[PDB]
Amino acid sequence: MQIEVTVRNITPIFSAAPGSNYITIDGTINPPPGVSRFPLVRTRMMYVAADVGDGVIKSVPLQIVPGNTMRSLLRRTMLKHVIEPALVEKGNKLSIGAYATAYSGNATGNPDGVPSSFDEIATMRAHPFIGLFGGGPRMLEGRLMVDSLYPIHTNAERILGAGYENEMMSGPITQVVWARRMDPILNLGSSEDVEVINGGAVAANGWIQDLLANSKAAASKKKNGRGLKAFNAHEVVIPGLKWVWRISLDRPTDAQVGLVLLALNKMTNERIAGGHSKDYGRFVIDGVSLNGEQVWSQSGITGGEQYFDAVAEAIDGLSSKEFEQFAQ
Amino acid sequence: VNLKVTIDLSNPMMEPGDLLHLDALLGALRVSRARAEHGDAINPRDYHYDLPLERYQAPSGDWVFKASAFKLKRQLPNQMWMQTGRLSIVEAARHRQSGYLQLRAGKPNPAGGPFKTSIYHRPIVQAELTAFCVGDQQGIEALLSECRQIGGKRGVGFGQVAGFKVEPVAETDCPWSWRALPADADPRLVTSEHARCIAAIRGPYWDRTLHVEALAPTP
Amino acid sequence: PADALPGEGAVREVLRPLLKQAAEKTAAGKIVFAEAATGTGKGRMIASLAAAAAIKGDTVVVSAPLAVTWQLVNDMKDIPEVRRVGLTLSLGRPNFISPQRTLEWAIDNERADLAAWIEGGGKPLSLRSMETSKVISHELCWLLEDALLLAEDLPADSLLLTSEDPADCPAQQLYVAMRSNYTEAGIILCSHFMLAAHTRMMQMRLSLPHFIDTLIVDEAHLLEQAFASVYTHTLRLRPLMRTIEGLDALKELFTQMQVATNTSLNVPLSDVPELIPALKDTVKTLGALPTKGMSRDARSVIRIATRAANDALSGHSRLRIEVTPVHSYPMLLSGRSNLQRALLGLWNATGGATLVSATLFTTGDNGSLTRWKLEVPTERAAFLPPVHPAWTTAPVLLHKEFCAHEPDDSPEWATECAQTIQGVASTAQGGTLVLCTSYQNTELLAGRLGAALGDRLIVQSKTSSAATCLAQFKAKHKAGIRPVWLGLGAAWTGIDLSDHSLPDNPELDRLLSDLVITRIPVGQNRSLTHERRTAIGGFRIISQEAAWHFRQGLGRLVRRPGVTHKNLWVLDARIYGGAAWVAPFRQILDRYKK
DNA sequence: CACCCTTTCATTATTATTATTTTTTTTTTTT
Repeated sequence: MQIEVTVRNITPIFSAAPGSNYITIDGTINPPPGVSRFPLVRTRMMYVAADVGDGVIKSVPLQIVPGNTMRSLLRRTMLKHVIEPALVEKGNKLSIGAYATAYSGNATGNPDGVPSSFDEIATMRAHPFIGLFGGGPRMLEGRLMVDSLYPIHTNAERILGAGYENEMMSGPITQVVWARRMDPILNLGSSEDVEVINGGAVAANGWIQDLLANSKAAASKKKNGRGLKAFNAHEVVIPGLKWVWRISLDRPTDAQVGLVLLALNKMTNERIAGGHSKDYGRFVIDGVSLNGEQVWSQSGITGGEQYFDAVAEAIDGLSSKEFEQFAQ
Repeated sequence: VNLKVTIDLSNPMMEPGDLLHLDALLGALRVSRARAEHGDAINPRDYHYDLPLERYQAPSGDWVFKASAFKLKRQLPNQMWMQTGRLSIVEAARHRQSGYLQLRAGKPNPAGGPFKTSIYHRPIVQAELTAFCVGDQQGIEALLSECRQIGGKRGVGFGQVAGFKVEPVAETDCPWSWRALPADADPRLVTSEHARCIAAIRGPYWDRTLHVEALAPTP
Repeated sequence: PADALPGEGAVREVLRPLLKQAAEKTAAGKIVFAEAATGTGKGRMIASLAAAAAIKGDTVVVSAPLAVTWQLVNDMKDIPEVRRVGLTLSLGRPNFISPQRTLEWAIDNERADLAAWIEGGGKPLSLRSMETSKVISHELCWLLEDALLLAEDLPADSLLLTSEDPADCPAQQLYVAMRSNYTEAGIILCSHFMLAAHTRMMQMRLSLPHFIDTLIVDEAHLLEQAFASVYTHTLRLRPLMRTIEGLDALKELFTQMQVATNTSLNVPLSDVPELIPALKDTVKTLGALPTKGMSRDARSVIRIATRAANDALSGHSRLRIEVTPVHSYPMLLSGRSNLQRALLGLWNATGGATLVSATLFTTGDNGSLTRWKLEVPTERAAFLPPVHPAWTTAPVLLHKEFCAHEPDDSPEWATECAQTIQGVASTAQGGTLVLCTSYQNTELLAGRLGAALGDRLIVQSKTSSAATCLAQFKAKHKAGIRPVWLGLGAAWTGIDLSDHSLPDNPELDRLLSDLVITRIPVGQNRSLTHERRTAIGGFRIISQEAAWHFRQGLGRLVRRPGVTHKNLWVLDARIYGGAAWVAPFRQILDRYKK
């Protein structure tokens, strides 16, 4: 079954990309050598196929959140909001390797390849949390297919499909936000501001001569330490953008869909970014469609009461021995 | 019937290490169909050979399915995907204090273990996937109707099928021979791009225990 | 045809597949996008869909333009299933005439046949009228077409059945009595304007059922524009000023209206320096005039002006300015650029629907912009493969030569283009239609071809409508001369250039032996909804709408199978250039050869 | 032997990076 979550990000979206990306102070991405450049960590973008323009397919950039970030965000909000209060109201104590299997997609319960009988495969895929992702040494296929957060954008019209043409963006969706770090010893005003420093004026002066000597030595080398004074750039996806999120479940139970629904009920407090200091990735949910039928309201989720009762009786009955038996 | 199948993609897919065989796709689809039609507690070894394809027998044993590998026509340049894995250390610390986590170690390790940060890069291709096989078109359509993803059943969003199409074609056009074959295959079936190696020719192509001495084509 | 639909045997064999999945996916409750060409007989297939839905017990509503109405009820008379369940029609106030005003005009203009027709009940005189009166089993008196047949030159806007006509004139309780036609029959025909007006009547809280179980729309490409026609309320100033003489605040509204080539396009309230106090004075000076003693036809003008002003006042609507083709009269519009709410309020009121048109789909099986214009829900959308038969592209010959000058509204382009029209008209063995998108370039072509061609030419202008030009085209094709037609506007979409003098033998059809497209129709759709949709989509929506307009332009050549020796000409030099934006325009020209 | 610390070893080497160029029509038959 399918759940499509249409959200708008209250704050910008930043999911950092690999590679060495350089921007000038004006904005030119990846300059030829021989000119001053700048460190830049762009948001994650894939080259996707485009039937826009002509009937032939052209490769266009599309700035997304990766699906792994979506999967881990959904996982972590189910653990932080419903799973952990249930397991600490009972007194359950997880183990590393079972906590690592539940909270991450890792096999450190036993690094060995654990054999999995088909009956135990069935009894762990029907678990309200465990069967969604799986993981661990069993390496069994989880039931939850979490897609990338795709912005409603004309470069993604092949990914988005028909029906999103209304309320659709176009053009550039990335803004290169420039950030910086200043050496705060240079910000020190007088004796009242410096009295908390051990050494005070002497220590502040010593750091100023150390930074000065390091900077002049680096500039003389230009014609290996590093100071605090930084100024860098990062591309973010623009705030207020609308995004679709596809969550397709491969033969789910009622309790698993109820767990995903209670994740969507409480995911307003979650963030989706590499900008947690800057409150990046705050979003509100505008629509949640189950099997094509919208279910989201302003006061949380209204509908799917069978899923809510199923997940209530699922999270009530868990005693974390199933997590330990899932790990080893 | 000697037909030929294209799949076009609404999402970019993982470029396969070695060959994406069509019979592997149909076997996984039949496993999913058997999971729908029986339940969850079944053996995937039982039903992933129940395919509407022909079965070619080499002259002295070593039988394979009559289904060539997926040839790739790149609509897009072959880009790369990065993914990372790490357990959130901050929630681990708060769970260690709250008693929900029982961790004797007072320090993580990003180079190894449960809190290992791992980075890994896989090729990404957006392509038309064309295979050639002998079999019944209706059963291939019934299998491929459930085929929402191909190349990776990643559960993370890759390889989403925009559509599929099966058409019958003549005998001399179809290169079925472009497939992992046994070394005792017929002299008309061995081509120049085939070479002798260790490869699976049947069923689970990831299972290295079933890998045999095979003559196979290069993607 | 085992287990066939009702009326299937009269449908052609090529349209049988579209009909079967259209009935199947309307049986599932989805809104069906069914596409076929012009001469494939979509009326018979629509009749089969309406009958097969009508035998299920469904209240079936067929929405179509009034020209398509007669052949649609012609396909709905002889099959026994709609004979059992009944067929009726829903018609509005503009389908009728005022009897007192038409009699007073007939006495004044000394029309004996019209006056003798009105005296006696206004009994039907055209075969269509009495035959529809037999099919509905409700007598259709006072028809505008029946009065028009006796006098072609009557003021149809002046003699029209208004809402302010008295209750004792016969046409008004005729229309009131008919308004309940949907109760007594299982299939109800309506216009797109009827369906949109009744949808507005649903949304503001009679003539159509509250829930339509099965809706078939004929020529669905027009239907959204009909909604765009319905939700514009326009204030006409010069008829108001002539009516009041028979206030100074509306003259000050004109003076402040003057200060605001784009005059305030897509601006609901962006600039209102004196627009809203002037509108309030207009409303108060128009609504407080005494109803006693003021004329029965004047109150219609006063009421439509006050309704348009009250639509203007809310601020939920856009404002647009236009002037009449006759003179620079004051025309003002309060229209709606967003139309998701009302049409969505129609789609929850529709169980299943089949939208049939001649240009419904964009490229192959893409119709995404189509469900964007009509705001069709994606869950209820159903995209069927289209029918594009070979005989639509078989007799037509595409010529390699063209006009080397690019169309840039220049006189040198007009001279080179007109020399190519002279070449085509010299090689024409019949009629020729040369299609333009503007008045200025067609007056340039008229000034370049006037002394060259003489009596062979027909021009369209502000004083020359499409119907007059079309009638002259039949007239001088009847005389044996070979006409050329500098056509624009409605000459692109929706004219029947297949002759009715030879029904049975289409191989001798030479009424239109040459279609020449002088320029690519870019920038044709200027409506509020298309401007808003373009602002979202971008260049692509402009290109695809130009593709649909050009497909409707090329559809004028073949209207029925069996024709021969058809010539198609494209003189736009951008088509044969290396530009990529004319890429779809080439692939449709890739469907013709040599 | 399950839970961790902290030691240890390894040989070559270079660096490129997709982004756009409308026309201005007057239709239609609603309240």
